[PDB]
Parts: sequence; C-alpha cells; structure tokens
Amino acid sequence: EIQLQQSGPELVKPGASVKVSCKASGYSFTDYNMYWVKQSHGKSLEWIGYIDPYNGGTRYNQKFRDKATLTVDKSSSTAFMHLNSLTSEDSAVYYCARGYYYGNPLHFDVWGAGTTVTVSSAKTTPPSVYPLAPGSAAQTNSMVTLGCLVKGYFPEPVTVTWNSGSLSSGVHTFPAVLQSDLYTLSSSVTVPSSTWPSETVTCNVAHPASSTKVDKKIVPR
Amino acid sequence: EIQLQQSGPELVKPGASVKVSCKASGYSFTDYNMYWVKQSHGKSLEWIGYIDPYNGGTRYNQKFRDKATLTVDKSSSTAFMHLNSLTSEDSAVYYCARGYYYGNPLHFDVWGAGTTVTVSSAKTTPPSVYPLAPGSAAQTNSMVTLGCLVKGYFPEPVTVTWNSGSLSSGVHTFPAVLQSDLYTLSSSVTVPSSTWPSETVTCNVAHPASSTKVDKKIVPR
Amino acid sequence: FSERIGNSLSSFLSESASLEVIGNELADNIANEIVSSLQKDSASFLQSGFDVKTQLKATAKKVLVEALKAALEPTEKIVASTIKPPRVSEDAYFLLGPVVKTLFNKVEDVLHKPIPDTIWEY
Amino acid sequence: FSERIGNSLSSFLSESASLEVIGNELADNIANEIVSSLQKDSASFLQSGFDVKTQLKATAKKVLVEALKAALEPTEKIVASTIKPPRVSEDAYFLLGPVVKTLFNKVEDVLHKPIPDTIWEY
Amino acid sequence: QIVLTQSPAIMSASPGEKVTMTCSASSSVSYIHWYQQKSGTSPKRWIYDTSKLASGVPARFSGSGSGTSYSLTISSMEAEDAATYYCQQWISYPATFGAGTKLELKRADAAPTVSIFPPSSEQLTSGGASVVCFLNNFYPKDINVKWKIDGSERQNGVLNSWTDQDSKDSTYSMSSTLTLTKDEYERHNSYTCEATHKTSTSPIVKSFN
Amino acid sequence: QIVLTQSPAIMSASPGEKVTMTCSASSSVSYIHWYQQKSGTSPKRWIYDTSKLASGVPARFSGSGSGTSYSLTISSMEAEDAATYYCQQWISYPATFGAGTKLELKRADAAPTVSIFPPSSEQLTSGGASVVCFLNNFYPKDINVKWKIDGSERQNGVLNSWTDQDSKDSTYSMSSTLTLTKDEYERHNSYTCEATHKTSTSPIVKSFN
Ligand code: NA
Ligand code: NA
Repeated sequence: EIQLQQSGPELVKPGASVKVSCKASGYSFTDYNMYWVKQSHGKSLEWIGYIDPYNGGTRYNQKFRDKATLTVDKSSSTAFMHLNSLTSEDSAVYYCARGYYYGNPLHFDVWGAGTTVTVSSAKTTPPSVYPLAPGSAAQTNSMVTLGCLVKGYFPEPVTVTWNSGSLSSGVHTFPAVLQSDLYTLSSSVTVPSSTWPSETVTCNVAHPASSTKVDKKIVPR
Repeated sequence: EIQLQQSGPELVKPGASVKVSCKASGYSFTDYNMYWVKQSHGKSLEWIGYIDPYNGGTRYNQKFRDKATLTVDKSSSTAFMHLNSLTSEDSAVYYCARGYYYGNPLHFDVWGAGTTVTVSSAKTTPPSVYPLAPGSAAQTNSMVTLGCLVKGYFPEPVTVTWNSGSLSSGVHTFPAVLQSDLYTLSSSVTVPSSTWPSETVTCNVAHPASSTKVDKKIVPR
Repeated sequence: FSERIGNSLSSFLSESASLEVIGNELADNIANEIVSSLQKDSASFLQSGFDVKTQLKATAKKVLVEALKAALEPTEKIVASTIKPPRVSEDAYFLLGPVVKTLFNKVEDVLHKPIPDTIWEY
Repeated sequence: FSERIGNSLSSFLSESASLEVIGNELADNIANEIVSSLQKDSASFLQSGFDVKTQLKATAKKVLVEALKAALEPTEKIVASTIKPPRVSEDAYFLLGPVVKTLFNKVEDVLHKPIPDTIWEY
Repeated sequence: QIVLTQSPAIMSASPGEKVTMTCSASSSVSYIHWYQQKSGTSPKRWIYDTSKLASGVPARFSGSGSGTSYSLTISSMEAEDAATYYCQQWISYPATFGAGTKLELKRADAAPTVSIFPPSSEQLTSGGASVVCFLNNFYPKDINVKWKIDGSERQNGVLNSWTDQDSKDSTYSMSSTLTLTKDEYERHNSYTCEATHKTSTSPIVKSFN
Repeated sequence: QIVLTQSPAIMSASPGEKVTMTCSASSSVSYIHWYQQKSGTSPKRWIYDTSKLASGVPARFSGSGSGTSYSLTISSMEAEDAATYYCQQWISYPATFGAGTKLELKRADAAPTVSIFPPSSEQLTSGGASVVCFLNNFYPKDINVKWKIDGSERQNGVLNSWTDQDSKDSTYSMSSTLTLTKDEYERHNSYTCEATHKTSTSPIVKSFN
C-alpha cells in the first residue's frame, strides 16, 4: 500500500545538526512532491518547506530558510530533512507528507509516522522502575488497582506493557513529566481481587535509547 | 458560396490616394484574416500586409509600411486597403484573400476577383472603332476572316463581343498596346463565306470609363 | 468561444483576480470547448453516454496541468537563453534577470514546481 | 510523459529549432497524451473505433490554437500591467517594454494575430 | 501572513449532537482543508477541497466555507469522532494552520477510582521515597488534588499528570507522585491523598500507616 | 528576404508527359503552398501544406520538396493543366513568391491563317490610315513578321500583339497594326504583310494595292 516511512526519534546535542529521512512506497516516489511540517507542544502546526523530487528544487518558509535543508535520493525513493544549530525551540515532532498539485490549492493526502527530535545536553540515562502494591490490603473490593513506577530516564520515549501485552484491557499509563533532565512515568492496572494474588502479574518496561528492557513481578505486602 | 467581392478598376491621377474594398459572404467575415497582395506585369507577386478583423491589428511588409493603410468595417463584412503617393510603380492588380492560422505556415484558400488600379495623369478618352472587311475579296477560301479595330481610348479596360456575344466560336481578341497615352485593340472572327454576306454581322464594343458602348455593322467592299 | 477566452483573461486587471482562479477557469473553457466541439463532429460519440462525456472534461484538465507542470523548467531555460547576453546588454540584463525570475518564482510557487533561480546567470 | 514535454522544449536551444516547430510538436504530445490518457480510463471509449480516436487528437489540437489565439491580446495587457510602472521604475520601464513587446510581436507574427504595441505605453 | 483562528479552543459534544467548529481568517480563501488528529497519531486527510470527503470518511461530515468564515460541522457526534481538528489553507505562501479545536465526548458524570500506593523497598534502598495516588475513570476532567501529612500539607513534591478521553469509556485519569527524601519520609506517619471531585461534595480520600 | 527562383521560366508539355517545375530557395522551408493561375483569372489554391491537394484538384498532381528545392510534378499532362504555377512560403517574414513557371501545351506544329486588311473609310475620314494583318491559330509561338511597301520596308509603325495558348486548339495568334498618315498611305500602292515560320518552306504573305 501507499506508506511513508521515516526515521526514529533523535537525541541530538544542542547546537548540532541532524539529517532525518522519509522513505516512500506503493506509489511512484518521483511523481509526487514531499512536504515537511513541524508540531511544537503537540499543538501548533507549522510548514517548513518542500522539494520536487524530479526537478530537485526546494521552497522554504522564511522562518526556516537556513534552519532547514532538504535533499532526496531517488535510488532509495527517499527524501531527507537536514537541520542546523539546534536549540530547545527546535525540539518537536517532524512529519513528512505527499502531495500533487491539480489546480486547486494543495492539500496533504499521506503523512509519515512523525519523527520526534529532542534537543538536550542531558545524558542518556536508563530508567529506574519501582512496583506499586496495595499497601494496607485494607479494602478487598472486587477490583484491586496495581501500579508500576518508572523514574529517572532520558530521553522520553519508553513503553509499558503488562504480562508482555496480554493485559490490554483496563490499563492506564500516564504521560511523563520532566524534572531536572529526568522523565517520570507511571502506569496502573485494575483487576479483580480473585486473580492477582494467584495470577502472577508483571510489568514490562523498555528504554531503547539506553537499550534498557526489564520486567517486575508484583507481589503483595 | 464562399466568395470575396472587390471594387472595380480605378483610374487615379498620380500622387493621389485610393481606398479599395473587399467584401465577404457565405462564411463568418470576422473569423478569418484578410491579406492584401500586388501583382505587377501579371508576373511578380508581392505581399503587402494583412489585418485581423476582430482585433483590427495590421501587419505590413516593410516595402509598403506607409504606402498602404488597411481598415475594415464588420457592418458591411468588408475590408479596405488605403494607398498614398501613387506612382507608375504603384499601378498593378491588387488581390484580397482569406486565411486562418492552424500552426503550419499560412496559405491562401480564397481569392478575390482582383482590382486593377491605373495611375496616370492621362485623360479618359472614348474609343474610336473601325471595322475590317476583305477589300480585294481574293480570300475565296471556305472561311473569310473579318476584323474589328478599336483605337484611341483610356483607361485600358474595353470589351468586345460579336453579334452581342452569340458568336463565341472562332474569335480572337488580342491584348492592347499603349502608344502616347492611347490604347489600341483589335479583334477578329473566322466564319464561312456562305454566312456573312447573308448574315448581317456586327461587332460590339464598350468603354465603361467614358461610359461608351457602340456597335458596327460589317459590310463587304 | 474566442469570447470565453478573452473574458476569463480580462479578469486579471478587472477584479484583481487571483492568478490561480484565472488559470483554473480557462481550462474549463477549453475542456468545455473541446467537449463541446466534438459533440458537433461525431455521432457515435454523441450517443456514447453521459458518464463518457463528463470524465473527458477531467482527463483533459488533468493532462493540461500535468503538462504545464513538466513544461515550466524548460520554459525558464528558453526564456533565460532568449534574454541572456549577449542577446541583451549585460548592463541591461542586470535589470532583467531579477524581475523575470521574481515573476517566474511567482509561478514556481502556484504550481508548487520550484525552479532554482540559477538558470538566470550573468 | 513529463519526458516528452521536456524533450520538445529543449530543442529551442539545441538545434536552434523554429518556434513554430516546437509549439506544433508539443500540442501533439498533449493530444497524443489525452487520447492515450483516456484509453486507460474508460472502456467504452477504447472500443469506439479507430476513426473515432484519431479525430480526437485533431479536435483537441484545433481548439488549442483557437484558444491560444483568443488568449493572446488579454495576455499582453496582463503582461503589460504586471510589469508596467509604477510596478517598476519608469526609468527602468524604458528598457523593458520595448523588448517585452518585441517578443510579444514575434508571437503576433507567428500566430498571425497582430496586436498594436500601444498596450505598452508610457 | 494569513492567521487562522479556530474557536472554540476545546469543545464537548454528546453522541448525536450537531457539532460545528470555526476557522476565522484574516483574509479570503477559495479552498480549505480539514485535518483530523488523534492523540499520539499523525494527522489524517479528512476533508480536502473544502467539501470533498476522503476515502474512509463517514457522511455525517460536511465542511463548508464563506470566503473568510470556513466551518466544519457534524450532523451526529459519535464516539470515533472525538479528536483534534485543524483547518488549513494554501491560497498564499506561507501555508498556515489554525490553533486547533479539540473535540471531546460527553459522558455521564462519574466518580474517580482513587488508589494510593506507598514507596518500594527497592526505592528506599536508593535513598528515595515516593507515594502515588491514582484517580481513575472520572468525568468531567476538572478536579483538584491536595496532599496532606498528619493533618499538614506539602506542595514541595506534588507532581500531577492527566490523560485524555479514554477510547472505550470517554473517562479520564490522574496521577500524583509525591517525591521525598528517604529521611523526610519516615519522619511522618500519616500520608493522605485528597481528591476534590466536584460531583463529590465529600472529597474522596485515601491514606494508610 | 527569401528569394524563390523557379525554373524553367516557361515549360512546354505534351499530353501524358511527366511535368516537373522547381522553386529553388535561398534557405530551408518546412511547408510550402502551390497556386495555379490562368490568363485573366485570380490565383487559385492548388496544393496547401506542401502535399495536400485542395477541393477540386485531380490526383495526377503530387507536389513535394525538401529544404531548399521544392518542386511540383504531374504524372500526365492534360489540357486544363496548362497554366502559370507559383511557389509560396511563410516560414519567415516577409512572405515571398517565385518568379513563376508557365505551363504550355504541345500541339502538332500548325500553319497560320494569314489575313490582311486595308484602312477604313471611317478612319480615312479622320485623317488616319491603319493596315492590319492577322496570323491566327499557329504553333509554335516563335514567329517573325515583316512589312514591306512596293518592295521597300517600314518599321515606323509596326505594332505587334500576341496571344496565349488557345483554350480550344492550344494554338496562338498575332496582330500587326501598321499606322500611317492619310497622306503617306496613298503615297504608295502595294501593301504587304510577311510572316516567317517553321512548317513554312514558303514564307506566307498577303497583300493588295
Ligand atoms: Na526560480
Ligand atoms: Na505589435
């Protein structure tokens, strides 16, 4: 099918450059144009520029005339976006999209997975994981909420499954909050009192940046 | 049918101007262009210019840039050609033609009757007509050629019929030759000896310039 | 039809019409004209079906623009050469390239087919 | 198809090809392309008959020129205005109008649709 | 160049209610385009060329325009319709977007499932001590949480986090982690998590020893 | 600017002969157009777009050309084919034409029907006196006429006029009018008209007194 693949997240030291890529498939890479967009806060959407694969000519937004640099490689059916002098103001999620002009003002029919770029001098630190067990055991209502606490890691992207993903229903993983170059996540799960003490529950964690993947048996006390 | 009508011949005094016309019919006068051409000697053909009826824009040959001036009138479905400072070199036959450009170099699909313009300070003089009958009568062949002599007229256009045109077979009308501002034409007819002495033959002449039309019985002597 | 062509174009000066609107509406006239031209020519077509006629106005319009797209860069080069010294005074070309290329940028924008302004050179 | 468009135009610089030849051969590509575009889209057309498909490449080609013809004068006015002072310095327009109109006359010639050079004024 | 202002910034809607969001511009536009984006996902082509619907778009969607006032409307709100919607234009360079209009779903008011958890022995091994409170499956979103110690208070460590509309129940959730030093932790005994739910005249609260 | 030279200037052809006329140019031309003109008539569109034949043109005509040497050819000459043919081009402004290539018809050589006539009483009434000699229906065109008076000569008054290919017999004709003063006319007695031809071992001559 028609799909635009990109690169994964990039932790880049401040003031450095970065060269993300966006590959295409299904359609003819060269007949359509490739546009690039930025999203700060996960709220505001901003266009940077675009490039005609066949001609290779670029067109930039004034704000990013020299911040951004676009290149392509037809052999790999791939387009790239190059950035320089990265500041905190330059850290966001970056998308790539397809288009074709047929007289009416252009729109965007396909979007890439989005590449989240993070600028920070902070080091890559693996997370610290701590379980959460119902403390007093003081209310055996038929549904016992359990937890899992992830603390102290950088960059932000970390994933949390329960029993290796089997437990998909009734879970809640909260957005992390940064404090002193360290992200702090939590997750919870709600299950019946008649299952957990018998059914060995566990919590699955990952931090690909530091290449850290660990589980945690949850036990009562 | 599709046909282009023009004006008749003009005797014009040297150094004067003239405004000839060329009307259209059958087709849409305004969709096709009108070109103007000259033919001296009845030999050499030269393009002058042309004009777009709808837009009214003209295009001239450098040779005739200011000699000629073209105008039009959609009301009459007519195009005009305006000329100034007429010289002997400016006396010739002028045609009008149609065209429409379809990418390939343009050609001429319809032609006008041709307007013969004569520049001369010479006056309009009616013709003098003299018959031609076999004197010694020694042409006792089965065919006695008779003649008709037209002398001393200006301008040149004169017409000659025999028996008011009925006699069409076996006639010969020769081109006129100019001498001292006076044209001299002659015509002949070949008929059997058994007819003319009995069949009263006559010769018909016209000179529209002077509005002169006369006949001449031909008699033996 | 020569009217519909003159009428659409005249709307750039009057109404200060967008360059996009004028180009968009003219392709209609031509496509509408070709579609209207052929119904007069062939009879096997005139009875071919409505779904066979509406799709035409599109196929033309699509080809027209895609042709126009592919045709922009070679036009600048041609324009560039036709005006590049010694075709024109170098002291004069100082004033030509930039303004030619600015308006040619304006086009590069609308069709979203950018062409670098290098073709215009010295 | 984007190739055939670039190939025809490139022949103005290389081969010093006539302006008439280039324009004439391009309309073929489009007409050749539209006819080729539709054979891929509709099946009722692809089975309409050979005498019905060649006639298309013609009907289109004629309309194209007739449109171009009716479209010339409004273009000069538009071209004039987009570059006529005060859009540009009058001291600069002294060098622009003449050559713009020179080339626009060159067209007035080939299509044989003369336009007076008055549109270019002061 | 052209500033696109969408209001309301956020919007609730009950299933079946007529939803209409605006995109106020500074100048006129011929065509417009609307994009749908859900949490954590890329935007998706929703309404291109002002009113044309995309492949995989229900018919309840009908976006319109009025020169300078282009607006997106829905006949019947639905569960899957909940998302953030942006307006887009490319009449003039540069291309601009609206601030964004979030679209939530209306649920019957619900009470939070409050849970509280103490530190872990493994954490105390490292010199740190945190206490977590989970306020699950409530509605609407606006609620306040306060933390107390032996009838005292402490805002030096209160770290709260919110979620968005759950895909399944249109409910919400919150976490408050209270981080403390190993020492200051055991210095006190009673630890409590207060929840100021506004359909809960009695604050929902949990504690331990 | 472009000079078109057609050769031969004049050309004869017998019915059925392959006719070929040229138009040599100074530069190249893609397309060309050929026009036919007969005596006293306007030009007619004959071959447009180089090789396309016009409405109402026999198929024996097939004109071709390549570059600077474009030529018109006919498989089989016929009576109506006799005419003047011109080449035309509009690749470059200005538009130019060839010198012209006349096309005559070939007849068996024929002898002229010689007639001579004295002045008219009506002319002598006016003080003038002319004598005419008619040389009708001959072939080929090349002939000489001399006039004599009592074995003398006089070129002071010889005025000759020629015709073209007769539509019916493809023959020719000529007139010699000899103008003289009323007095000098009767000054002599014998008046004679001489004609020199090719099928004419004996010069044909007619006179009176
Ligand atoms: Na450019
Ligand atoms: Na002009």
